[PDB]
Amino acid sequence: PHDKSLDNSLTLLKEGYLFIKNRTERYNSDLFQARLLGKNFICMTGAEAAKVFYDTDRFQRQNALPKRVQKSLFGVNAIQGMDGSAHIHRKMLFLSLMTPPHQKRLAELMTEEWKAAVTRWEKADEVVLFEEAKEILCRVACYWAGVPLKETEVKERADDFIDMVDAFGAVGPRHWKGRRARPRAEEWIEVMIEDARAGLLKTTSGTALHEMAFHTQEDGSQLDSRMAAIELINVLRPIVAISYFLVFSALALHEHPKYKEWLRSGNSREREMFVQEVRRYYPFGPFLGALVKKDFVWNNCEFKKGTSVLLDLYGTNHDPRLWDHPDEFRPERFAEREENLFDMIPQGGGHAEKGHRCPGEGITIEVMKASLDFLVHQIEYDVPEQSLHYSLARMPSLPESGFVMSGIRRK
Ligand code: HEM
Ligand SMILES: CCCCCC/C=C/CCCCCCCC(=O)O
Repeated sequence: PHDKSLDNSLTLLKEGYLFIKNRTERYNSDLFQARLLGKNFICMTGAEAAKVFYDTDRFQRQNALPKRVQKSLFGVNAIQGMDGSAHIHRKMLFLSLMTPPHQKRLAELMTEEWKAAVTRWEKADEVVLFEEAKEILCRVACYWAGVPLKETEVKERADDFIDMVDAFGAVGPRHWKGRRARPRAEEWIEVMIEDARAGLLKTTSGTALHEMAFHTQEDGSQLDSRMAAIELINVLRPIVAISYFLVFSALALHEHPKYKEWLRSGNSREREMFVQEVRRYYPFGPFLGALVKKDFVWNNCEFKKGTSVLLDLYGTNHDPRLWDHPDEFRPERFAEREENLFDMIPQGGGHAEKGHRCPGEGITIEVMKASLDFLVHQIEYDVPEQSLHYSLARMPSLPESGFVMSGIRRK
C-alpha cells in the first residue's frame, strides 16, 4: 500500500504512537509506503516484520534517522548509529555493565533510597512521583557508575537528562530544551573522563565511569574524551529515564485497583508479570528506524537498497495476533507465558549481543520491580484530584501531573 499524503511527517506528530498502527489497520496490511522525515519510507509492524527489521544483513542504522535525534537524545555518532563488528565491539562494553550483578546492585541501591525517602514523604503533604523518581534515579545511576554528584547538582543533572529524553520526538521549545541540555551534560562528563585518565579522579575497575574511560576500540585506541562521555551518558540518561515507567506503574495500580491486592497476595512472580505488562502496555519507545542495505523481498514487498523503514514498536506490543485483548492491562496474560524475543519489543527485539536491542532491559525490569515493591508494600497513599491523562500523540508520553501522591504513611 501507498499513503501518498504530502504531510505525513506532520501527521506522524499528530498521531504519535498510533501513526503506523492506524494505517497498517486501514490498509489491512503489515506494511505501507509513505514519505516521512523527508525520506521514502516503508513502515511495518508485527513480530514477523520485527524479525526482518533485525536481520543485519539487510539493515543498517547509520544515517537511518535525522541528525536531530543525535543532537538531542543519542549524542552525535554514538552506538545507536554504528554497524558491523565495530557496533558489536562497543555493544559488548555496554553489556558488560548491565549483567545480572549490576542489575542486582542497582535494584539494591533503589530499594535503599525508597526506604530512606519514606521518612521525608511522611512529613510532606504531596509528592510528585516523576520528580522524586528522576532525582533518586540520577543519584543511584551516578553512584553505581562512580560518577561524583553533589547534592546541590542532583536536580539540575536529573532535569538535563530528562530534557534530552523529552526532546526526541518534539518540535519547538520541547526539542530545544534537549538541544541545550546535551552540551551541558557532555562537558560535565567529558571533564570527568579526562580527570580519570590523568588519575586525578579515583575510578573503580568494573564501574561505568571506569570502563568507558578506559575502553579500547578494535584498533586498540581509547575512545575520544567526548565519545567516552557521550557513551557514559547513554548509560546514565536511560537509567534516569526509567522514571517514565515508574510512573506508568503507579498509574496502573491506581487505574486498575485489583492488581494492588493481586500483588499483595502475591510473590515476585506477580511483580515480574506486572512489570512486563507495564512495559508492553504503555507507550515509551515509538518506533525504530533503519536503512535497507541490499535489495530483498519480504511479505510481497520489494525493499530496495537505500530505502528507509520504520519498525512499529508500540503497534506490535498491541497486536491482537499475539496478545489477547491487547488494549487492556492484564499482567495475568504473562501467566507462565513462554519468553520470546519479538512478540514484545518495548526495548527492541532480537539479541542484544547480535543487534541494537536495548542492553539495559534487565536493569529496567529490576529497578521497576524494586520500585513496584516499594509502592505496594512499604507505604500507603492517596491519589488526589489531578490530571492523570497521558497522550498517545505526545512522544514521549507521561501521565500529565507527574503522578501526585498525598497522605503518605509508612505501612
Ligand atoms: C527506561 C526504559 C527504557 C526504554 C523504553 C528503552 C528503549 C530502547 C530502545 C527501543 C532501544 C533501541 C533498540 C534498537 O535500536 O533495536 C534502546 C537502545 C539502548 N538502551 Fe534502552 N531503553 C530503556 C532503558 C535503558 C537503560 C536503563 C539503559 C542503561 C542501563 C539503557 C541503555 C540502552 C543502550 C546503550 C541502547 C543502545 C544499544 C545499541 O544501539 O546497540 N536503556 N533502548
Ligand atoms: C521525529 C521523531 C523521531 C523519533 C525517533 C524515535 C527514536 C526512538 C526512541 C527510543 C526511546 C527511548 C526511550 C528513552 C531511553 C533513552 O533515554 O535513551
